[PDB]
Amino acid sequence: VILLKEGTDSSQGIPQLVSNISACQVIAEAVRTTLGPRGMDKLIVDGRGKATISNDGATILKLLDVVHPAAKTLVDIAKSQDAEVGDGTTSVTLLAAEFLKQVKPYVEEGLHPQIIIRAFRTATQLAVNKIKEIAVTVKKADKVEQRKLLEKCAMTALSSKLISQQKAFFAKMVVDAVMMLDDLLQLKMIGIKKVQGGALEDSQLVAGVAFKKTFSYAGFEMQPKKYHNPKIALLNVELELKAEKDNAEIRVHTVEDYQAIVDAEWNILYDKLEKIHHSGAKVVLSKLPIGDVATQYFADRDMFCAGRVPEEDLKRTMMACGGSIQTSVNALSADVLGRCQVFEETQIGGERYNFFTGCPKAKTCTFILRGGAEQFMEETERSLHDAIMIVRRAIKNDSVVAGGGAIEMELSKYLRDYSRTIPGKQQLLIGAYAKALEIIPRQLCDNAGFDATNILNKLRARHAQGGTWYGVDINNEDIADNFEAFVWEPAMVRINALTAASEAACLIVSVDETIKNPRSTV
Amino acid sequence: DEFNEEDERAIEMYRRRRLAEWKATKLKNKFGEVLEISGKDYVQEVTKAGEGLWVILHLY
Amino acid sequence: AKNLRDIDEVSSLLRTSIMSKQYGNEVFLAKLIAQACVSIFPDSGHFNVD
Amino acid sequence: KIAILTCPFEPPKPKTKHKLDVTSVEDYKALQKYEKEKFEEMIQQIKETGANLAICQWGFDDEANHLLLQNNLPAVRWVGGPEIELIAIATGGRIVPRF
Repeated sequence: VILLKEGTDSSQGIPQLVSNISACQVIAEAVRTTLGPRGMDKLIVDGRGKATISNDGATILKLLDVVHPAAKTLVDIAKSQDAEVGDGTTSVTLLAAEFLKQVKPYVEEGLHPQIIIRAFRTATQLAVNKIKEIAVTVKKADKVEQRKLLEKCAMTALSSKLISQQKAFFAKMVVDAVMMLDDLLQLKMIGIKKVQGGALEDSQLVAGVAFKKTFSYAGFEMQPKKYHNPKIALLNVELELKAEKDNAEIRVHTVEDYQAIVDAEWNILYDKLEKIHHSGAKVVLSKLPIGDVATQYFADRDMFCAGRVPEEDLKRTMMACGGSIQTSVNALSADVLGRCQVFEETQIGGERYNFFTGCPKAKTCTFILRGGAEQFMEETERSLHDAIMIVRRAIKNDSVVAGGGAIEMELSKYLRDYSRTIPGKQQLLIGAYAKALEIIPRQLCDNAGFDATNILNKLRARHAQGGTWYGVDINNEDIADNFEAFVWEPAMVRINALTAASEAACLIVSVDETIKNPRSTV
Repeated sequence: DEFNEEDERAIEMYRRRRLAEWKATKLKNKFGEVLEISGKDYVQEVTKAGEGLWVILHLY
Repeated sequence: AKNLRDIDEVSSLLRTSIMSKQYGNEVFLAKLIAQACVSIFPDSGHFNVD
Repeated sequence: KIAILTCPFEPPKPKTKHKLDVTSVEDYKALQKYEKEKFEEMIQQIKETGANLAICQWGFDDEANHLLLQNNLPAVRWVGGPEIELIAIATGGRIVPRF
């Protein structure tokens, strides 16, 4: 009798881990060129035809699926980094991949997971401490320099992303956009309206809040489309002919009672209207639909009404305008009412967007970006989201590190020169770690088709005993202190990178064998 | 005429599932009289009629 | 086993069960588990793993 | 001279489930009187306010049709929403929701 159920199998020992390392390299090479200012972009197609185009590595890895364990580990680590930082995901996936590649041949001869895991963990610890100790910072606490370096880090983020002609333009845009936000830094108070047509340069920042005008019945277009200081009431109440609680029943006996009841329903409606009108507000917004009678009344009363508004829209309305959400009208007073100095139903690219500005309070913003492709606008919006993430993390800890591969060569040099005191196979394996730590600038150079060997040689010579912060320019194709080129990115990215890299290395090197069920559950 | 032994584990479990089923089915018995709504509201029930509830829209 | 109440004793004892996992770090998990268990144990007459 | 209405010409029914208990032939005659006076008061209201043309968004019944006819007051019905909205815009008048 078969010991286990029929259909299973298992690979073991060196062959299993060799296959795993091979899978790691195969999945790694799929994004070999994305990162870098000169990045070259990829596409995917699904069975629904919703083709998606992106150069941010983590999103790319989600766009792809595997069944291999190691590659699944890689893609989930990419998920973790993206949720953690949102930049350099390409860098972390790549780097772990070449560590595993560099260690591959070591399995064929005498070597055990113990020493390699200990070396990986201790090196990761020491290098994270290095990250903390030599991370650059403003250390100035003045808002001018703070804002300047926020924009510099934003363009650093764009120093490997798609757009490169609007770096400072969009950096200042997003920095201001977040500086009209509170200390909560809520991720729901950032309106996004992708607009067809219009140049990429025409993307803008609404100081107040704008949104889309939802469908409305007849009786519109008599309302005044302009006011110079309206007052806003934020509702969540229905202005439509509705039964009381959907279960009410009416039991009368004569036509007079019938007429009294129907006129009474009308009186309820018109009394709510009277409360609203006499309240003094000039506009009303709500999730709930507005009956045509109310719209005709407000047009007759020169007042604007709108319903069926999505919640997040109303949330932004409260958070910026300064009003308060209402489910009831009976206790409407001044403190509940919002207030702004500008209302207008403007036209932005063949659409009808309701614009509310002139609010002295402003704790939320709604981006209005212009372009000609849903996919390219989506990619730009994704990069905007990435920039939001990077600045939101960095705004807490205003300490960063220079991009352009300078810091990676710094840490590689540190590990190398220190990896001459450590003993034995630990020393050799740590040297392999350090050698694997020398690819990302090389990959940037070869992305642009440059002689990366020569570039790395010269920058290593310059890093050895001739100063630090030397990065690789691509428009100049040379080496110099490109830290003063202000390509600076946060260091918690580096720490998280090392954490995930050590995690992955020790995980996959701990792999020894796997049994595969016949997977009848399909 | 149905009892030989009661294990009180799966059979009380059967009562529990049965009572959940019964409450779920009897919480929906709300109708039984065909009703005459007007054409003015018609847009509001051709569309806002609840999702997951069949509508037999009789015209005559 | 003496008390099952002090923190250092909990570290020293449970670490022994811990070596079966995470060979590269021992004391950290010992601190975590010892603090949590000393906090959670009523220390009088009863316990539940839940 | 036109008035613009968004309601039909018929005794309206409330949004709530309504049950009028009838137990006497007197209530029968009350219902008959109610419907007839409702139609006649609708006509009195509209013809009294001083218009010549009526427009109905959701149509109405032929009884009110002949009431408008023999009153010699032209009328139209069953018009699309934005169509009526632009009609009111152009004429400069107002859409009265109800009588």
